Amino acid sequence: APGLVVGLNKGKTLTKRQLPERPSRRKGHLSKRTAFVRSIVREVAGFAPYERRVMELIRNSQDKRARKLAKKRLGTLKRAKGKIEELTSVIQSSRLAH
Amino acid sequence: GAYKYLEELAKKKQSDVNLFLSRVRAWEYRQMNVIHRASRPSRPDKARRLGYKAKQGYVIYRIRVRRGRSARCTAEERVGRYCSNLRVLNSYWVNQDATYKFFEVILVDPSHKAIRRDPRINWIVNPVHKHRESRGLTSIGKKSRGIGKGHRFWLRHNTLSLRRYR
Amino acid sequence: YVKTWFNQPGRKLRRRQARQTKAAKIAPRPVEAIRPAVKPPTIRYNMKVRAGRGFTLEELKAAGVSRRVASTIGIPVDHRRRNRSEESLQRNVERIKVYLAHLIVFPRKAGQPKKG
Amino acid sequence: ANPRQRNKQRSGKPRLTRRNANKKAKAKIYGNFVIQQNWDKHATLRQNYARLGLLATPNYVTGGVEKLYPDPTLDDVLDKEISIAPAKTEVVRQLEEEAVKKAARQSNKMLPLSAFEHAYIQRLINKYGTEDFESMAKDVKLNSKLFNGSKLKNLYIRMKA
Amino acid sequence: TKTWRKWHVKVNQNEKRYAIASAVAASGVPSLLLARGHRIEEIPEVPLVVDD
RNA sequence: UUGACCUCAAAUCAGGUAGGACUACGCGCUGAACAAUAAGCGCAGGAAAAGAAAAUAACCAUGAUUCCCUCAGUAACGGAGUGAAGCGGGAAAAGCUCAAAUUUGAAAUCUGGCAACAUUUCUUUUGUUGUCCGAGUUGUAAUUUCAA
RNA sequence: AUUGGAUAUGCCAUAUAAAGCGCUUUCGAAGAGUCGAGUUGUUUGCAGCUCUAAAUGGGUGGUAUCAUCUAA
RNA sequence: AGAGCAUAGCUGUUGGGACCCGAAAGAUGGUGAGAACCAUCUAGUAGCUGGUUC
RNA sequence: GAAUCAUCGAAUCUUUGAACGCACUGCGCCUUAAGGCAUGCCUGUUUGAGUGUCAU
Repeated sequence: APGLVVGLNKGKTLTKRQLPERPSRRKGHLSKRTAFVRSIVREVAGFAPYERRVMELIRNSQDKRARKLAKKRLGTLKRAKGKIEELTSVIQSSRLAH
Repeated sequence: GAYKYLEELAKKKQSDVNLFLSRVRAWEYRQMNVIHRASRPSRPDKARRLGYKAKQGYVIYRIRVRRGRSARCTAEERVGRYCSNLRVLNSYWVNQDATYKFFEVILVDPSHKAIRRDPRINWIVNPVHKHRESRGLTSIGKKSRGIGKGHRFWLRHNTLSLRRYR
Repeated sequence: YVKTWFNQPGRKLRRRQARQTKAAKIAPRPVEAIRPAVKPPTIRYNMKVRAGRGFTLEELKAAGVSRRVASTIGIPVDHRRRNRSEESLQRNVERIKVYLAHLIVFPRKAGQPKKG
Repeated sequence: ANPRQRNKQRSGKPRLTRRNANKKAKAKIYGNFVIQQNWDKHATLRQNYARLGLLATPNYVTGGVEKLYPDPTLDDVLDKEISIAPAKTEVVRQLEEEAVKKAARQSNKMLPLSAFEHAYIQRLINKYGTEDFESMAKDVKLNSKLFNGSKLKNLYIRMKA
Repeated sequence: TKTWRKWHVKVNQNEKRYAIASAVAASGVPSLLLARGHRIEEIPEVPLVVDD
């Protein structure tokens, strides 16, 4: 018969189950087209005045200067570390060509 | 699609292209009136993602507010008063300089038959949406009054509830 | 500011009439939807079984009801809840199957065009 | 007391009286005709559902029920099949008999082919045989609509009936 | 005067049942019926039970 | 010279809409004395607001919002005082729409004029069909919303 | 006299169409002057100001790696 | 080898305007022309004054 | 068909007042006593202008 016994206890016998991944958890995954679009835009748009300062600092060594500048403008060190790696790759790609 | 390029380009808010355009357009926008109609959105990606459709009954208005309450919320209420026959849908930042912050508001005509016959924007025609910007029911208004979900975000406590059998 | 309860008997009657008004609109079908059986989320109550919100998509799939027709026959769907244990899956699949065993679904008229 | 209420008191005009005050009155049943015929307009909705052999709630009841008289293992749940359930009362039997008789009457679920569908499948069958549908779909000239094998199979099946 | 005065008063359900049981018992005594003003001087029996 | 487009205009052009009043109960911007109160200002409806988790939790996990009871006068803050929330029990339960991927073998989309045909709480209200113009490719439909 | 939802029965039905559930040697886009950082007020929220992001990233919790969520 | 829980009454006590009455605050919003006047917060008050019923 | 009657779907509803041709009853304008003549804004229509860009 349809009806819920809303009291306590159903059985202490337990066995775990394996769940898949929900599609929301896939957020933050990088798409092939999105990475292409970002690379196109990064080239088409120039660099910020602070980004040009960091790039010219990185070229003439001065890594501590670049990290300190990036942290001061961006904020946390995690953002600063990501910008240095991004701008270093921009320099290397440019230096391979011009 | 070309809106993925526009959305990605809008993140480089002061690159060489974006800084030059913001400087040029700020000079032009200061020549025109404080509140003036925009023939088309300057950010067709941002307006599109905020509910705007390029069809009749959708109106774009630009406004500048002095810097130095929320600026976006002030832009919405002043534009909504300016064209009082329209319903303020949303708003977005387009530009700023040392003196002014420029915003564009998306307004919807609730009397146009292209709006009243679209079930996706039919809701705005109902009178409960009269001057949403004045009651804090827009996106910036909801954010301004701490409306949200979580632990991050009185009358029933100041009362003394006295039951019949107590 | 004092909140009085002089309308407590009046609210009891008003809610009863809403139940009867609802039953007048939907004559042979229950005035409530079937709720799942879940476990409260704490060590103090996890031995109790209470009523949930709706049945998970894995519960509906096992019982044979698709998520698009489940709502049409009064089976709520909870896309948020999931079955972390095989016991919750079996407790609520049987609840759905017992529900479907006692269900009379009246047929609907369909438009059949004359041509192909 | 309010000036509006004093205004209409001083007037010689009658009040807009409406008489809608009758409690203890329960809503009359529309919708199902069988339920309306067997409904008891005095009894509550729980008493009527129980008498009719129906369930007013598929869940627990949140209080004490009225007592008028002094009464005297995953494999075997996802795979078991329950053979419906008996109809306790006559009212449920009318509902069940009406449902099956309407389902039998509205049971024609086979679509006959139209003039275009008949010609379309005929040209494909008379050239690429009868049992090979994958080759039928891979044809570009005769199968211009680019139907897949399943749709061509359904066109064949509907042609037979 | 205020509306949020205490108008309703609680009694233990067992005390209510005790009083109701004690009031049914008192209705079976003809002498207590007379002392409450009932003109039962010609009633054939107390308790008085009639057919269905 | 003409035309396309853009821009600025104008019109007692056609068709619409806003204001003011009431505000017990909504929601905002404010704001004293002594309370996130009064007052001031703005904006609504028959309810408003909120709302389908950038939510809890640490369990055998729960599952939009709102309201009631409880948690609890507890934790916490700061001794006084201020004072919640998760769980739990109830009332009611309903879920969804877009932006972001080429319809590209066919802008499939929409307003308006005009002309017929209906329709009405209604000669007062609503549409439908046809045609022309306009909107729209700087994007209108179908399709998709992460539960996928 | 008005109208509700249904039922039954005609007449039309632009179905060369549109859906749910199987399967995958194929794919799977996710909201920026925003998050956030610093500094001033109001009250963690909100706002001003200076600066200003990311893509298994970001938010919030338990760890003091795991869990949960998917904002503008 | 548990004595409590619930309700009612009484008494005391702590808060609410808190037995009644008696001094002007101050603030907010207006009217008239510095000062004046009006309406609400606001039952903001009197360590006290007077009174407080068979 | 009475009614200092009830119901109530049709007509009428002076000057004002958000108050709207300008002052605030005068003073006006245009069109045919009547019709009208407020402001902002939205969709469309029509008539124009531009050293705006292009095609011939």
